[PDB]
Amino acid sequence: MPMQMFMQVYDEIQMFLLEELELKFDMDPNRVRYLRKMMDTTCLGGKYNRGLTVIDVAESLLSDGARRKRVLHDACVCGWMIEFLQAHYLVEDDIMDNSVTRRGKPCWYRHPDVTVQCAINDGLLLKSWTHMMAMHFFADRPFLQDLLCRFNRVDYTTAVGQLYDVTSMFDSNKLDPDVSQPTTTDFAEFTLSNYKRIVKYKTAYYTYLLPLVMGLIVSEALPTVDMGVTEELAMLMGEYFQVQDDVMDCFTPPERLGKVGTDIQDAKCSWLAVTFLAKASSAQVAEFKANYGSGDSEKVATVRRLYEEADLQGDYVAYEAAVAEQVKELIEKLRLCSPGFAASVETLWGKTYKRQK
Amino acid sequence: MPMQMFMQVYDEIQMFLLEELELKFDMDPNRVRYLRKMMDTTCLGGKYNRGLTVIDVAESLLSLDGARRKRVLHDACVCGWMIEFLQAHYLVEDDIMDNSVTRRGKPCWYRHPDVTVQCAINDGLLLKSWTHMMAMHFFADRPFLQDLLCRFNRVDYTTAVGQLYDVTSMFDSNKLDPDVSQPTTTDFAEFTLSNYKRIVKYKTAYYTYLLPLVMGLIVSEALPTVDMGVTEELAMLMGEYFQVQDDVMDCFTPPERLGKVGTDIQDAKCSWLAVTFLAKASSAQVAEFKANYGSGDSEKVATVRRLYEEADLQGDYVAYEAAVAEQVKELIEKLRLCSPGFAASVETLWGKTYKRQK
Ligand SMILES: O=P(O)(O)C(O)(C[n+]1cccc(F)c1)P(=O)(O)O
Ligand SMILES: O=P(O)(O)C(O)(C[n+]1cccc(F)c1)P(=O)(O)O
Ligand SMILES: CC(C)CCOP(=O)(O)OP(=O)(O)O
Ligand SMILES: CC(C)CCOP(=O)(O)OP(=O)(O)O
Ligand SMILES: [Mg+2]
Ligand SMILES: [Mg+2]
Ligand SMILES: [Mg+2]
Ligand SMILES: [Mg+2]
Ligand SMILES: [Mg+2]
Ligand SMILES: [Mg+2]
Repeated sequence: MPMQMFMQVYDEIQMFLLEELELKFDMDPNRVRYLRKMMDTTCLGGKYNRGLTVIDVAESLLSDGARRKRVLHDACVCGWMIEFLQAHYLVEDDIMDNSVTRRGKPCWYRHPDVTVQCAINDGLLLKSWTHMMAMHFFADRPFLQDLLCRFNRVDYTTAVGQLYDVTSMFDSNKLDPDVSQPTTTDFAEFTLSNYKRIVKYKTAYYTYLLPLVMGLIVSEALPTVDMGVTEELAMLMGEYFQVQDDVMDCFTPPERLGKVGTDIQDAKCSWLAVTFLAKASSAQVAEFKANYGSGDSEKVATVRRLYEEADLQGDYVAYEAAVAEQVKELIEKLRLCSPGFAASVETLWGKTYKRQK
Repeated sequence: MPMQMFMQVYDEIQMFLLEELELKFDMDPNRVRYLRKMMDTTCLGGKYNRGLTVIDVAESLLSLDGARRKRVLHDACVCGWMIEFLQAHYLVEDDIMDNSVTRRGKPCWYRHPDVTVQCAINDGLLLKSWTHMMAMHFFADRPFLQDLLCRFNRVDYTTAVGQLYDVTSMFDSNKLDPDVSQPTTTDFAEFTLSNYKRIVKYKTAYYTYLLPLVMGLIVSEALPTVDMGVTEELAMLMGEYFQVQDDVMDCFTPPERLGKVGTDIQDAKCSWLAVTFLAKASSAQVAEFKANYGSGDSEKVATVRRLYEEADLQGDYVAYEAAVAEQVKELIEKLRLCSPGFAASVETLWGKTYKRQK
């Protein structure tokens, strides 16, 4: 039922925004139709993990009848805030990554009647909607300020991780806006240390810490959990989640994934890249430097081939195990003083551990 | 003084942001050097009208204590950059959307040598985040904080809305449908003055004229002291005028002065010139228009320039400028009545606008 009560609030939100545009920004039906379409296409079709997580946390920590109602509603609004937030970032990211499809559909900036210049702004509109909806729905909620403050923080950190991502293939020593530079040749920066930094900031926060946090804020139970642990967890699961993202972008068929991979082509500092490099021989690495970051598909097949022949699947399974170990412990360590939360966190994990997509 | 105090705060702001990243965002010195450069390039070199307007207003009110003055003036500086940083965010993104080549004497951000088009997009995002980061850090204990952010974001929102009206102004809006592809309008039935006035109102008037005046009133804590109604008419009127000026320069002002190269004609933009010409152009002229508008072809572009001359647009301009200079004068006097200090600051801003050179 949460999925349907969530979609229910979506209509509620879409109605407000769209009608507000027609009534106070004197927008035309044509463009109202466009934004409705834009909204549904960029915000729907995902796994809704972030949004559904918020609702779960809220529900779980429920401890009147009108309250439960209000709370669950507030959760739905927050969920869409995060959902609208990822929407804003996927739009821009696909433009930044030159991706082809998203959620079994052409990337927004790829749709025929959508131009790149407009997609960039359509993305901007998404980010404003996160505020417009929070303000309108939480105008009276005392937790409004704190909520937005945290939201912008996470948003800001994600934009920082993105910077790390989109520049990992450039020797930072030479990184000078005034002087042009080619993709790194030595890859001397493709380290797990550097990899851990990208992932932590570009994904962990908004994908894991934020949904959890927003649930505690709307349930007004924030001060009841061991944040220090809760974050450790979020940082951990987030890293994992992103490592999966990387692996699928290389080995999970789009028909299944919903998106065509671009890392190898984009010369990204992925999990596969840093792991391979750290364990590969000079011969293997020379070949890598000869086929990585190339659109040419037979070269991508070379890279893909190289990874398989270095047993990355072994490293992966090993990593995934070490993670499951710590996650298990931290959740218990958390369950002690926060049974309900620990439970929702454990749930969020179920949606994570060995996901297919 | 104004500029020196403004620049003073800038370095202070650049110091907080860049250091927070270093210490709390696990950032390296290389990427900190970059962001500092990105900040100085995207936020500096402009005319600083929006920013300095906050300060001017703030001061004009100072006298409605030596410590207050020091705080009100500082808060005005912070809000001043919030707008400059927001202006910077939209300029980076717009230069991409408009495929422009130069900005403030240098190449557009996304056209800098070590700045890739996709990174520039994100750098733009960083620009907008900073506005929030600086406000939250300097105004944490200010009671006006919420109201302040609320107003800022709505204006941020409206601008993005104006951007939508501008970026799709050359497309048959009835065909607007993500699924189906479509070409540039060929009949131009939408290049109307009403449509032009809407684009400008939202994409510019608010963040270039209303916001600066409001932020100043807020940090002055004089917001309720002025006729908001009149204040809005002024902003909307001055805002539209400022944009019309922007469009005219886009086509006739030399890049050398303007600081940027024009792209409206080649971008098939619904500019003030296009709508005015179309409104007074004879069939013969309109047809030659449709055949030379919307192409990078240097020769075609030179034709549109000539066509505008032929229609005596400068004549249309002088008139518009006059009618606007008219009402602006009146409205300021309505203000002066209940708000002399604010009306004065408004006049200053109008001084920075009227017959601007760039
Ligand atoms: O699966 P993708 O490619 O959409 C990705 O995970 C999206 N994404 C992830 C994190 C932050 C972001 F702004 C965007 P990537 O980082 O581009 O690989
Ligand atoms: O001189 P330009 O071309 O940079 C412009 O005035 C910028 N600009 C103006 C208003 C809003 C905006 F986001 C961006 P234009 O509208 O693209 O002509
Ligand atoms: C953060 C990240 C890996 C981006 C993709 O996130 P996701 O796979 O959860 O996104 P959706 O399920 O919303 O499309
Ligand atoms: C017309 C417009 C809002 C964009 C250019 O604004 P502006 O000329 O005030 O910008 P700068 O002086 O900041 O470069
Ligand atoms: Mg990415
Ligand atoms: Mg991507
Ligand atoms: Mg990916
Ligand atoms: Mg432009
Ligand atoms: Mg534009
Ligand atoms: Mg212009």
